[PDB]
Amino acid sequence: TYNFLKEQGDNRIVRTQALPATRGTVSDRNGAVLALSAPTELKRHYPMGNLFAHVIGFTDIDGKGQEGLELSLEDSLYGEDGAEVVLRDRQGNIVDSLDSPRNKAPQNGKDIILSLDQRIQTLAYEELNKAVEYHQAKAGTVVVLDARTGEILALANTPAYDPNRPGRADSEQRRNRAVTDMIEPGSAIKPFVIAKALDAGKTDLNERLNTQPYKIGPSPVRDTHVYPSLDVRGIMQKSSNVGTSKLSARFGAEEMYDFYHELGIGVRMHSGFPGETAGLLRNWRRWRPIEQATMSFGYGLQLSLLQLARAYTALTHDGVLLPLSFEKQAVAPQGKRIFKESTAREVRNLMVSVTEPGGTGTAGAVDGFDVGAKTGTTRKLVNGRYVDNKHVGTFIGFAPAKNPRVIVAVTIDEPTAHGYYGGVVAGSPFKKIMGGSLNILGISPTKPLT
Repeated sequence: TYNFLKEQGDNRIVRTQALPATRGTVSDRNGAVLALSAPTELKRHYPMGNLFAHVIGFTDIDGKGQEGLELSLEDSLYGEDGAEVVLRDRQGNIVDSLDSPRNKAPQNGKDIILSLDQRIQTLAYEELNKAVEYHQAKAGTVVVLDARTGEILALANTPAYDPNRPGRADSEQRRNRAVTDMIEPGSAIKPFVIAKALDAGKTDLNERLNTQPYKIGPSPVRDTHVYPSLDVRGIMQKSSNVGTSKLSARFGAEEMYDFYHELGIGVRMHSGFPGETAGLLRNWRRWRPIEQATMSFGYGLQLSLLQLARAYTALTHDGVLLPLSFEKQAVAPQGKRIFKESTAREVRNLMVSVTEPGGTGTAGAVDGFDVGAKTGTTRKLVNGRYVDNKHVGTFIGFAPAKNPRVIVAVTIDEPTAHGYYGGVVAGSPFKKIMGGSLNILGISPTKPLT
């Protein structure tokens, strides 16, 4: 009759039964579901497969975050499991619900709206893969940012994996390269050096400097071609190592160090993503003049592609460096003033000349727009030393150049076929991703289509 009152037997077993919380859902900025849980316990589903593989990561068999945003957001995503005490029989039938202070309802996890746009993510995914496959590269990465808010609109690496089946996935497939890997920025750092020299009035628009190759003691500093003299525009346009290192040489070692530091080089971003690289910025007290010089053209210091993309917000957001967001923002976060509005505006105008006839990155030109960009290729560093065959090409820029809306950054790792230069290998995916992104965002061309 009253089973609850009786001694336990083989046919009446007191059981504490889990009432599992529903894990938070992850969405794109427009409402599209990217991660959700379904009963089986609960099971995690990524409807879009490998598209947001690195950003979102995965959970373990117990519904705990293991990698990506699943790991770093674990606290608000999980919720709180509930429980109830029941009397069951040997088949598992609930015979009685038992009075207990242990009976608790579950609290579902909190839902997250990412700042990322699946339209832009798709476009970045497809073009990245096309470039990697064509150039027979080992790997690649793309970051797309909102140039005014610092919101991440897209972030993909290849090779990737299906987060619905993370068990077969390699270490190399699982690595979120945009956030975990530091690279030499090479030519990509140059606009910052030029911007600094302009900002502090160490140079101006119409100074012509001697850009002949020279020596810092024994070690030579040269360009690809001899340019007797160039103005600041020429230095930008031709990506002159000589002009850049000379401009940098007008500041002390400490002052250049503080600057690279304020740009985010050599510390963790604290973006909220797990496994962030700290990068590399050697203590200024150890710099010789040659080292200051090679740093000025992007050797001897390192940062992730995500850090590089972020530094570009100082150029696009009128001299104010923005923190990045993976979460949808109502409004631009407060940033840190790096250059005057006046300087950034001038420097954006200068960078347009790298993508026009005469510049070093004409392949990143987008029909109907002025694009400011830099591009280059460095030899790959494998444990503080160089390999033989192996290069890393990068292309980064923004549009519309006068009033920027989008930053796109692409890196291609170990291209093997059909070129080595960043301007070609990372330039076409840049071009397609940029143009597609401007179109998705409803941004009007500023000049007629050729």
